[PDB]
Parts: sequence; C-alpha cells; structure tokens
Amino acid sequence: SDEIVWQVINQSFCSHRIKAPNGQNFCRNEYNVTGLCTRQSCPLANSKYATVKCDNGKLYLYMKTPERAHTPAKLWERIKLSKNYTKALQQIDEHLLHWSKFFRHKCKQRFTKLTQVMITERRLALREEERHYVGVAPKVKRREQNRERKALVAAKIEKAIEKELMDRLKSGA
Amino acid sequence: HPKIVKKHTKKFKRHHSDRYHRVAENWRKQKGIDSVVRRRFRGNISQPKIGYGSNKKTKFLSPSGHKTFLVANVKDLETLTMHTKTYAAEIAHNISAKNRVVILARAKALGIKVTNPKGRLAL
Amino acid sequence: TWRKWNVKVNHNEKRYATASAIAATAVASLVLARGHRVEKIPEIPLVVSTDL
Amino acid sequence: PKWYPSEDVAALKKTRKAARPQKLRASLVPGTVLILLAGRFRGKRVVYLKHLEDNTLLISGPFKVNGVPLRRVNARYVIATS
Amino acid sequence: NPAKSASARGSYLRVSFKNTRETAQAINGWELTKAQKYLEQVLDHQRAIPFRRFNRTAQGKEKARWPAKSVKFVQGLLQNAAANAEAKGLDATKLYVSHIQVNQAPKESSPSHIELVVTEKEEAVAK
Amino acid sequence: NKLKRQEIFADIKHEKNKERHTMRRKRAKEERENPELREQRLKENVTQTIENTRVYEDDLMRYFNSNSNEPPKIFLTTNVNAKKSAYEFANILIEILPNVTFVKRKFGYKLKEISDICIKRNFTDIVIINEDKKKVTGLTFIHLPEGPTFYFKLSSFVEHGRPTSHIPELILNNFQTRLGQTVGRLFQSILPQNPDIEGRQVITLHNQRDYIFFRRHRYVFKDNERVGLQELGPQFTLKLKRLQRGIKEETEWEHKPEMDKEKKKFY
RNA sequence: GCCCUGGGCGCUCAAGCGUGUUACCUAUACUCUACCGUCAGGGUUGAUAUGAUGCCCUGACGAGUAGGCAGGCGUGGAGGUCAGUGACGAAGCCUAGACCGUAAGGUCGGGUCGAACGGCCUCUAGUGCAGAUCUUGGUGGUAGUAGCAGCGAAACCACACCAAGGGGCUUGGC
RNA sequence: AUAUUGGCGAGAGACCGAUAGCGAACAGUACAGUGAUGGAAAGAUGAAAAGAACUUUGAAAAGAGAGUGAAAAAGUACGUGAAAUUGUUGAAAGGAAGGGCAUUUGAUCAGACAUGGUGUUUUGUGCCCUCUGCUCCUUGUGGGUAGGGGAUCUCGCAU
Repeated sequence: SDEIVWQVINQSFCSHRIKAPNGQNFCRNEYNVTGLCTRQSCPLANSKYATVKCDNGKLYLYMKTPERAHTPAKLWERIKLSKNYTKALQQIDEHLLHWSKFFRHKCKQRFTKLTQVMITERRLALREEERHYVGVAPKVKRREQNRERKALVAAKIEKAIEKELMDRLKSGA
Repeated sequence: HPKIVKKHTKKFKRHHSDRYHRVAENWRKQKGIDSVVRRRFRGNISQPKIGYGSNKKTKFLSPSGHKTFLVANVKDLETLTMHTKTYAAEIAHNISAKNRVVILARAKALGIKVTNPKGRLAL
Repeated sequence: TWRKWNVKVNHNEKRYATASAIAATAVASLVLARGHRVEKIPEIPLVVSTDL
Repeated sequence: PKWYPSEDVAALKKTRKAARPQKLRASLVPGTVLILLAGRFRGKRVVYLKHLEDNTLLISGPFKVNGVPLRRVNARYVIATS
Repeated sequence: NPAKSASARGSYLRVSFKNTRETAQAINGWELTKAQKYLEQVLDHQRAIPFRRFNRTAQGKEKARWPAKSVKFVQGLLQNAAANAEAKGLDATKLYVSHIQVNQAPKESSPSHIELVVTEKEEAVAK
Repeated sequence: NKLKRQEIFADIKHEKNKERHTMRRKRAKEERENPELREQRLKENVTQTIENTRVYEDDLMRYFNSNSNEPPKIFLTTNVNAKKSAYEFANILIEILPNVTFVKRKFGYKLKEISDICIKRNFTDIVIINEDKKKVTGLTFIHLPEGPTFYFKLSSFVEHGRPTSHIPELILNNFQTRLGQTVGRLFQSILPQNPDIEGRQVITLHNQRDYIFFRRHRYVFKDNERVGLQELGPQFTLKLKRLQRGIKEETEWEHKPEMDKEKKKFY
C-alpha cells in the first residue's frame, strides 16, 4: 500500500532521489509538483496526486486516482488548463475540489511558476545577442599558442620593416 | 535572509603543518598527553569544537544567498524550478563545454542562478 | 583459502524473501521506484498468453 | 499584485512599531542660528526656519548673506546657539 | 624577443657544478666581447673568478680562483652563442649575455647543464 | 629489455654524432681549397623550409573601402557589460585611429538600428571590441555602405617609447593572396591614408601564416644604408574571422576548427 | 613603632611603612543577548501549504587520562540505480583562486595531461601514518672540505657568545 | 566411490597490479662466495618511425636554425611529470627562524550578455468568435487534429 511503498522508497533506495550537499532529498520525477522526495509529494508514495506538466505550449493539469493504479498505461489523465491565468486558477480549484489543501496549493504554485517561465519567449523576442557563446577545445588552444609563436619567430618583422623602409625611401624622398 | 555569521572563517590547520613538509594541512587531533595543543594552552592554534557550529537557517548558503546544487544534465537542472530562490545550479567540472551552453540556456530560461557560469566557454 | 565464502541461510527465511520479492512486483509504484520503465504497461502484474 | 506566489516565502509578522513625531531637543527653536558640522556648507552659520515632517530641519543661510540656500539638514549635525 | 636574441645550451657536461655556477655568475650580464676578453685574461691568470657562494687576493677586489676547466666550457658555449647570433645576423657589438643558468645533471661526478642567452642592446632612439 | 634498448641506441647516437662531426670537418677542410664545391653542394641541398613548401578591380576598392576624397569617420563602441580593460583598449584605439567617436552601448538598439543611426550621422565604419574576461579577445570592423565587414580575434595583448602626434606611415607585408589583400585594403582604408613622414613614425602590418602583427616603431637611418628601429609600446596580433561579406549575411570564408590539418596554404 | 650598626627603569611631605575613605583595569569568574550539540518534557492527522526516521516549543547542561557509548569523512573491489559523466577532454598533478562543513573532506575558477571515471542504498577489506636506532627509491648541509691546475669523500645532522633568577621562560649586555 | 602445491591440457576469480603479484610481467640471468649456497635492479615512445632530410659551431659532448609529426609542454634519457634538493629573474626582509589574536601598506583575484514588473491606447495574428468535420479511450469536471468566414479584441502573443 501507500505506507509500505512510502517507507520502501524512503528507506530502501528510491531510484529517482537526489541528495544535495545541504542534506535535502530531491526528486527529479517529471510527475511531481515539488522536486523534494518527501511524503505527500512523491507521486509513487501517494495514490491520489495532482501536477502540472506541458509538452507543447499548452499547459495541462495532470492527476491520478486509484481507478488507474492497476493500469499504468492509463495512470494519469490531463485537461487543458485554459491558459488565461484568472480562468486557469479557478479551473484548477474546481478540478481539485475537496482535495487536500497541500495538493491544491502546490498545483497552483507549479502552474504559476510555469506560466511565469514564459520569460524564455521574452528573451527569444529580445534576440540578436551577438556574444555567440563559443567553446574552445584544449587541442585547438594548443595549435594557436605554439603555431602563433613559431610564425612570430619565423616572420622577423623587424628585418622586413627595415627592408621595406630602405626600398621605400630609396626613391621616395 | 538571516545574516550569514561565519563563526570561524580561517581554515583550520594541523599543528606543525608548516614546520615539516611530511605533515598534511588536514586537521588531525594530537594524541600525546604532553602535547600543548591538546591542552589548548594560550597562543596555540584554535582547536575545532562544537562551539563553531553554524546556524541551520544559514547553513550551506553561499554569500549570494543560494544553496549549491550539483547539476549533471538538463534533467537535473529542471528539478530546481520550484527552488530557484533557495537553490542555485552548479555545473560539474567534468561537463564538456558542448553541454555547458545547453545547460546555461535552460538555466536562463528557468531563471536558475548559476554559481560558475561561462566555465570552459569563450565569447 | 579456508576463509568463509558461503553464508548459511534458513530455508524458511529464503522462502520468505522470495515471497516478499514476488509480492513487491505487484505494486506499480514500487516497481517504478526500482528504475524500470513500466509507465506504459497495460496492466500490473503483466499476464500474457501461453503462446509467448 | 495578482500573480500568485510561485514560492511560498513566509510573510512577516504584525510589527507593533507605530510611527511617532520626532521629539526635538528644547534647544532647537525656530529662528535660532545654527552651525553646520558637515556637508557642503560645513562650518557655515545658518538660520533655523521650520521643522519638516521627514525629521529634517528647513533652514536658510539666508542665501543672500552666505550663499546657503533652502535645504534639509539633520538636527544631530547642527549646534543651536542662544 | 627571439628576433633579437640567440641561445646556446650545453647538457650533460662533466664540469664541477659549483665552479661552473660561480663562473656563470661572474660572467652574467657582461658584454659578449668583454666577457670573452675577461675569460681569456682569466686563462692567463691576470684576473680571477670570484667565488661568493661555494668557497684573498688583489684580483678579487673587482676570495677568487681560476677555474680553467669550467672557463673553457663557458667560453666554448659563448662562442657557440656568438656563431648562432651571426647565423641569425645579429649585431655582435650590441650582444650581451642577458641570461645564464646552470642546472644539476643526472648523477660519481656532478655533471650539470649550462644554457645562456644573448640579447641585443636597444640604442639609436630619437623623436 | 629496457636496458638493452637504451644501451644500444645510446652508443649508436654517439657514433653517429662522431661520424657527422668528422664528415663535416673534412668537408669544410676540402671545400676551403675548392670553394666551388661548397657552392655546388649548397645548390644541391635545399633547406626545405615551411615557407618554401607553400602548397600553391578599382571599382571594388572605391565602393567597399574609404578613399582620400573623403576622410572616413569610424564609429567606436563596446559590447554590452564592458569593463575597464575594454576602455583601456579603446584608449589605444583612439590614439591610433584617425577620427573616432566613442558611444556607450545602449543595450537594446539592434545592429540595424545602430547602422541606421550611423548612416543618419554619415559615419563610415563601425569598430566594436568584445570581452569575456578582463581581457580583449576579439575586434570587428564594418563598413557602412554595402556592409563589408571583418571579424578579428585578439591575442597576446601587451602594453616602450611614447608615440608623437605625427601620423605613422603605413606598410603592409605578405598580402599577395586575394583574401589577404582584402584585409590589407581594409587596413589601408581604416588607418590614416595621409603620411606625414616628418617625425619618423611608422605603423606596420605583417602576416606570416595566418596571424598579422601590428606594431609601432621609430625609424632612424644611418650612412650604412640601414635603418634601426625601437619598440614604440604596444604589441598586437590579430586573426581574421568569419569574413561575413555583409552586415551579418552571406559569410564567405568563415574559419572552421577542422582546418589547419594540411599545415600549409596559409590562408 | 621606626631608621645605621646586631622584575628592570627607578623613588624620599616616596613612587618606602601602618592604618583610614573614595575613582578605575581585567579571567574562560557572574547577568543578558546571538548561534552548535546532549539530555528531559511537551505539541503534531478524518494528515502536514518539506521524509511521524518529518516540522517544532520549553529548561538546564557542555573540562578531562585509561575505558565505554553514539554520529560521520575517505580508499581497493562487488550487487543495484543515475536509458550518468567523457576526444567539443575521464583520471592524476599544479594552482599568493573561490564556495560549503566544527572536521575527517566535497565542490567549482585557471595551466600540463591524456581515455576512463563518477552522484546514491547495500556487501566486502591486504582500507587512512609523524616517528617503530622501520623497508625500498630519491636528495641536501657537512664540502668543493679531509684526502689524492684537476679528481674527490666519510662520520654526524630536532634546532643555534654570555650575566642573574630559573634543564639550553623572566630581566639585560658583547 | 578415496588423495593430489609434480606432468600434460582446459574453464574461472567480489584476488594482487612493476616498492603488489612467484625471487623473476623485461631470472635462477648478471653478480658474490675455493665450495655447499645466496641472489637482485629493470614494463609502457609515438597510429605508424613519419626515429630530426638539409644548413650551421664544435678533435668530443652535443647545441642554433630547419622540418616530420594531433602534440617533440611524446625526440629512442621517449604514456603523465610532485616533494625532498638545486640555479636564474622579481618582491621582501636581515649572532635567527617558525605559529596564534586584530589591522595598515604593497601585489593580486572575484565583483549580474539583470536591463525587469504593473495598468492603460492603436494595429496583425492564433490554440480567439462562428460554421462544417475527423480521431483515441472508455462514458469521463476529457485529449489530439482539420477546412471555410474577423479584427468585440487583451483569451494569449507581437507591435
């Protein structure tokens, strides 16, 4: 059951847990509202769950119920979130009617964060950044450094300048 | 956030770590009874003890106020979406520059602070 | 060479462990926590015709 | 304003610190001659005109006598003459 | 600047390390022609090489000795450097030993590696 | 066996060196009495240097470069979020470029907007230095009409004489290749085109394989028909890049890391 | 009763002696506050707006040889997991660079390097060095000295002129 | 059916990794002892030698150019090159030095491609209005996807 699953994932090596240096157990599972592998937050430890995920620009409210635990292929249902923020919040609240306040609050927070993540569009609209990040390999760096020095040594710029000046002022004054 | 009061900023050093080259700087408690350091006589190097414990509310927080979190790929980076203010994405030293640009792009898209940006990159 | 290499295990305890392992496979969440990509299995436990 | 908090930062408690008008020292009276101890006009002699609501003192040189215009000044950086 | 300097190196020589170091120090910074003349005079015992680290005469006023064996190799290396500069077409008059170093070689006698560099002095500058 | 291999080759090298020295001494001694034989041997033995082994329009100049009929105004700016090093380099740019106007980057005026404003002000070229760390790494030059531009990488920037107010003389070397002479024309049209020889100031561009060395010197002649020179401060080397041929469109020669394997052709 | 007879520099209505009255400096001593941990108690759900092995409130305590208990850092190898990291550079090394922790150590910034290595739950041990007149290998003073212009060691090596108090810290000087 | 550290021939290791593992990964070899016996040190270049053609200074050591080579910061002393130690440049300081508390000066390193958020006003779009369709389960407070008509339109986006 949930208690057995919860305790096994907690104390028996949950596969998707991440241990931060601060001492917080994270959760990289895609179906979790919060990235922390605590109780009532990990989707595997709770039969009833709700989360917000997106594949295209549209945002979807993902939730699961014990009606589909026996059939993982149809475990999670989704509904278009009505990406109008004011309408979306009320739609989420209505869909999560009678659900735990924790789930409703976490779903609303996740939806708001995903909506405000649209800053990517703002940066995309404000494109034409000319810095053009470029990676330099150690092998490439070695070529320029040594070969540039060899070219400088072989060039003998002073002698060429002297020869050009002598040839120029011979009949240039 | 609460002020980050560092009880002991100076790095602790083993006794005689500089007098002899065969003694590593890593701290090691003196075991001899006659050792002055063990008796913490006045003027000796400070001995680490429970007193220097940092407070929980500011423990592990960098001066910028964001906790460090090692990130290996985009999947790890996406986990900090709900903790951008409290956590910051740190790229591992073994990440090739090829994936570093992609990781930085995703961090900027999600607004996750990067502790060591531009590493191995050139503009 | 005479160091201990094999560990004696009670037969009843061995059967208990096998039964527990078999039972654990019935929980999709437990199987998911094991790292298996069973997110798309039509049913759990997965039953197939003998013609396989 | 309308954006739901994307991260539940804890709200501050009800602070029981009501603002009160500054209780200036009795030595400071309107029309008193003031000596500036710091700033651009440090060491200049100034006349105390009016008290401002921002805890500063409205003062004037006057401007014609010494060039100090109407400016705000703190009571702690001023010596009040008799 | 490689375009204005020449180098000469001698490795695995059998000269005494301390004497070679003293000779190199006594000759560091001197002009090429002046350094060669000083070494030639030393071979004539008219001047002595000071021993300031690895150690009383009037020649030491400028505690001194005449390491002929080390001086021979030093002057040979100087001649090699001069030949290299001539091949590079540098002005021998302006040449001066800007760098000279002695390094302990693998071990018995104490061999050492000696390398020196000569650079042209900057002159003839005006608005 | 390591000992056997080391011992065998150690003796072999000594014998080879002895034979080489003896043969060289004998050849020199016999050539002293037969000077012509030395000449024949030298003719029969070429040093095979890398340089010797290299593997094989007036309208354009006027249209895509400045001319003496109108001095070129060059717009100077810096990439956004620039710091002290960029302004220090811009100081040298002012000291060396004829007519420069420095404008702070506005962070939002697109390249098209900057070009339009420059056209409104009758500017001739745009030069922008870019930085990543507290060091100059690349430089760019663009011409306003028709948008011919070049991008240059910057390396080995080093700060001894004090240049005078005189305009240094321009000299270019090793720009025979068609691509090279384009950069040579760019330099000849971006730097001052009116020499003032009095004052003995010279500015030189010297390409050897792919890097161009820019330096300034004072030159004084002597009766020996030779000219001495002294370093006049900064050291500079540049590497052409991206050869855009437009403002940002239709790149023609943009370099790729996969090149340089041939070891030759010195683009 | 006192005066002569039986720490240095220094002082004599003392800066000496006895007694009397006030001002002040501090120790890890004591009051309060800020933070780490131990203990004891208590709150906690028709589930928590962070793992009931979770989140908290209250009070005191915190020295230490032998010895006992508890919580952790690091390494060789193995089972599992990261559809992990990596020639667009893995390990190692260097680094008058920075971050994290009370620390074992981890992490990142820059240089050489080249092809394997790591985040986490367990199992496993030839698993962590400052010495044992310790083993192998390497290098210094002794010393360009004894010695046989040149060649060239060995013993030894925690460290380097004296007065008083105290075995070579206090007060001073050739 | 039982033993098996010798011999021949095979399948494997939660074993060790050139100071380990058999003393020997390149040895019962060099070497010492009249003798019975003792008994070592030593692995790796580079894809391939492509192993530095050639010029040039040196009786000789090897140097300087030059080039091969991904790299010679891989040159047969060759996969990588830290300490103890040694020489040069620079800074500092001077019958000693070493460490701790607090700070000045000198040198030097980090120090946001942050450039936002809110309400209002034009214009163009779509997942927006309307008409006409297709498609997945189950059946459900759904999802996916098309063809005609416009700026009632801020439902989102870009200006």
